[PDB]
Amino acid sequence: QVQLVQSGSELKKPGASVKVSCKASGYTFTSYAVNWVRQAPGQGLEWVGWMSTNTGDPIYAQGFTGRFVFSLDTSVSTAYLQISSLKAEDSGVYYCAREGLRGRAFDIWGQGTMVTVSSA
Amino acid sequence: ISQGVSDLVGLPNQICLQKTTSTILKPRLEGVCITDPLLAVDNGFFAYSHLEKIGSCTRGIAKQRIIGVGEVLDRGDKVPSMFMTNVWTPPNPSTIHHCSTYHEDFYYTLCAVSHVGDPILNSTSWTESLSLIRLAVRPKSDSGDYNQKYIAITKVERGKYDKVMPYGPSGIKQGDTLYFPAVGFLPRTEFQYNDSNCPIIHCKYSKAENCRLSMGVNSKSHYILRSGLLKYNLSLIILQFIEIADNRLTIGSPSKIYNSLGQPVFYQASYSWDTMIKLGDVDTVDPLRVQWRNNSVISRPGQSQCPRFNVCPEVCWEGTYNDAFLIDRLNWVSAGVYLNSNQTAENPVFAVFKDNEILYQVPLAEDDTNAQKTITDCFLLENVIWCISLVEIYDVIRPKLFAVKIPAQCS
Amino acid sequence: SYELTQPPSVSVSPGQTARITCSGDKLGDKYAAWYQQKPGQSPVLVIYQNTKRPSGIPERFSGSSSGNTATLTISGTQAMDEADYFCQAWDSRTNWVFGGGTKLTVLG
Amino acid sequence: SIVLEPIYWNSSNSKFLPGQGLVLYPQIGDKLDIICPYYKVYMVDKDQADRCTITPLLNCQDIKFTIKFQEFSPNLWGLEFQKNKDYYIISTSNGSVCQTRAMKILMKV
Ligand SMILES: *[C@@H]1O[C@H](CO)[C@@H](O[C@@H]2O[C@H](CO)[C@@H](O)[C@H](O)[C@H]2NC(C)=O)[C@H](O)[C@H]1NC(C)=O
Ligand SMILES: *[C@@H]1O[C@H](CO[C@@H]2O[C@@H](C)[C@@H](O)[C@@H](O)[C@@H]2O)[C@@H](O)[C@H](O)[C@H]1NC(C)=O
Ligand SMILES: *[C@@H]1O[C@H](CO)[C@@H](O)[C@H](O)[C@H]1NC(C)=O
Ligand SMILES: *[C@@H]1O[C@H](CO)[C@@H](O)[C@H](O)[C@H]1NC(C)=O
Ligand SMILES: *[C@@H]1O[C@H](CO)[C@@H](O)[C@H](O)[C@H]1NC(C)=O
Ligand SMILES: *[C@@H]1O[C@H](CO)[C@@H](O)[C@H](O)[C@H]1NC(C)=O
Repeated sequence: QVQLVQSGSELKKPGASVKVSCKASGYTFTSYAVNWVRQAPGQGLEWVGWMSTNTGDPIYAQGFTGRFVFSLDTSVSTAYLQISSLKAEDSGVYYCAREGLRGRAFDIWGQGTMVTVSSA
Repeated sequence: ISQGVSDLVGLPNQICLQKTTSTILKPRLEGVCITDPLLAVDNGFFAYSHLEKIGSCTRGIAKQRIIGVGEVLDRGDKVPSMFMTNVWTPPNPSTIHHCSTYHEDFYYTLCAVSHVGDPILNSTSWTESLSLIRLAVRPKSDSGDYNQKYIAITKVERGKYDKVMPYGPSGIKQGDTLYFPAVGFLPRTEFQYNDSNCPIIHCKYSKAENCRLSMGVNSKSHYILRSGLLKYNLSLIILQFIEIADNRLTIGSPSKIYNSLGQPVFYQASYSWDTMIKLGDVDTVDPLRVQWRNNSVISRPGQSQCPRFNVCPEVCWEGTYNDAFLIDRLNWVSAGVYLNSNQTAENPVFAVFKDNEILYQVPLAEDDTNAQKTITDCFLLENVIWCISLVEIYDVIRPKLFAVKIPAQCS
Repeated sequence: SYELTQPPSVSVSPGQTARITCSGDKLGDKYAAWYQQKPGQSPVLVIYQNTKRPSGIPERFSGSSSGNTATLTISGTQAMDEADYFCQAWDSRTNWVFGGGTKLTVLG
Repeated sequence: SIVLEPIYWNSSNSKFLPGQGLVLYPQIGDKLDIICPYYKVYMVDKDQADRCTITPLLNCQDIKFTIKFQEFSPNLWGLEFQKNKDYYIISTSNGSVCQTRAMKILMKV
């Protein structure tokens, strides 16, 4: 049993920030890197960025600004994604999935944390 | 439970990039000579060729030449191996010489028909003759032509060249199109090269003409040889010879165009003046341009006039095949074998290196061990970057292949 | 800037083989993967390496890639294949690109 | 099996016996070096060696020609050295000569 579990639903006002955890259970955090994907409500999968568990070097991400920030604590074996100044567009279900076979596929996915950018 | 061989792909994650002096790498394993071997690994389907000869290992009697394709599978104990299921031998060994590329369900191997002998040795004796031999990657009973084919092209669009021929072991498949490395026997009169391009500076014993005269087999040779890529549109048999551009202009030596990290990477043996290993990714393939790695560390053995570590323009025709792969892009770490001797083919070592540094090395054999042709291929097997190299270790002479695991920890 | 164009809607009666094709520039060499996610569930990998099937999966899925297209074929559509199918490939130059997802409508 | 004594390309060398050159008597699988201190040196067959009048093996600040008597060589021309055979390394270069000072090498391997 290998899975990436995150926190529950979060309701965040515009311009705020939310910390979405990504726990790892049943498998060694060191071996396989973690990958970030968000699903907009009613749209398809989109790859946010790739993070390295061992090196922890500057984690690669798809083309945009530096709003998203990646970090990890190997002692607790979790990956974090800081979203400073959340925008209404930056809403949906965010999953963390591991790069099980490098550039082949994502083996194990996350249950997702429905981050909601609600004005009211 | 069995890891699948795939093209080296994906982000590196763990990787070593800082120099380590420890021995962490591990090579993992009469009267007849075997030379001019061939190894080409793409997506788990390798090819092995050779030129079996009697007695003399440079001018001996060509006993047979064998071309076959097998599949790259795990040994059953997670160590990569090389397994073969298809073999094939031409009728007359002498004609077929200097022979591959992967396209789905097939494996095209462009060869040269040479009754006189090696076209480099006596070029006018050779008439332009090209034959492509394909072997089905998986044997199929009652196949017919699909299992084995023998096609000689009626024409080749050479251009300025009067004859071209396959010259490198392994090729690439930019989509449906096929590509085979090739050399061009362009006439010595037709070739043009500006002397100022040759960097006579930093060396006082050199002369401007050395870059041009080194290009040919000798200073009086009939034809300059330029390495290149020979294409074939598999869907449509017109072959148009694509040749390397003017940068780092050197002798056409055997060439391995290969795809690492989903991009073409080209190697060229240091037969001419630069004894230093020239390598790099290919910006464009249909027009040829390779960004040569600025590798100011590793070289090849050479004769007294261009020995190892030489950087001076001199007229020399000698060298050994010492190719390398690309373990990673951002670190540009390259895995290859280079012989440790100034003017002798002795002491090969598997080297994982960089532009201006070497990470770590391992002695393949003794310092006095003789080895000249060294082919190296790196494939990825379940998130760990591997490398398979075939080398003629000598004190029966036969190239043998051994695999090395690349360590991702600098510790 | 890499794209994996995939048709939006695919309609198929039960028992008929359904074909979904991903169009990408030079998809022959880029290894591909296929993900299905029924509504309100996390995506599950079904076909990768253009031929291989992950462990503990039904054998009715099969993939093939040639030229600028990779295709996943189902040997008859049951009641569980009613989902949105997603394909992806890894590109060195840009990123882990993802497809646009296809809608698989199955009658009954 | 060991690196033989290097033969300098200097006229002052006394190991070059007059009228017959210097006989080396190497063995298959041996290493040998020749150092230059204005000479061009070539390896030829019997008749040319007997006449010895006019790719070079040497072109002459430290120029050394290392030669190993095993077939695996960086010489792309594939010139080999077979056991029980014989080769003649000579130079026909004066200051700017084969018979003048017995500038001969007998490759009796
Ligand atoms: C190699 O062959 C392919 C097809 O066999 C050629 O691809 C064609 O390119 C033209 C260019 O406008 C398109 O209009 C066609 O639709 C393409 N055909 C296919 C089947 O996609 C390709 O051009 C050929 N190579 C060269 C260098 O011309
Ligand atoms: C190999 O040669 C090394 C020196 O390189 C030589 O001199 C420079 C100036 C260039 O001309 C280069 O082409 C020459 O090969 C030595 O430092 C080294 O010790 C030699 N190898 C061994 C085993 O002694
Ligand atoms: C050398 O050239 C001649 C013709 O000029 C040819 O007959 C002979 O076969 C050539 N030698 C070799 C080794 O091909
Ligand atoms: C060769 O390069 C030099 C260097 O500038 C240039 O002056 C000369 O015109 C060039 N020769 C030709 C024929 O282009
Ligand atoms: C090597 O250095 C030269 C010097 O300008 C440069 O033109 C070239 O781009 C460099 N090559 C690489 C691969 O960095
Ligand atoms: C050397 O020999 C050549 C023979 O062509 C002759 O022209 C030259 O004058 C000679 N030089 C000396 C110094 O003996």
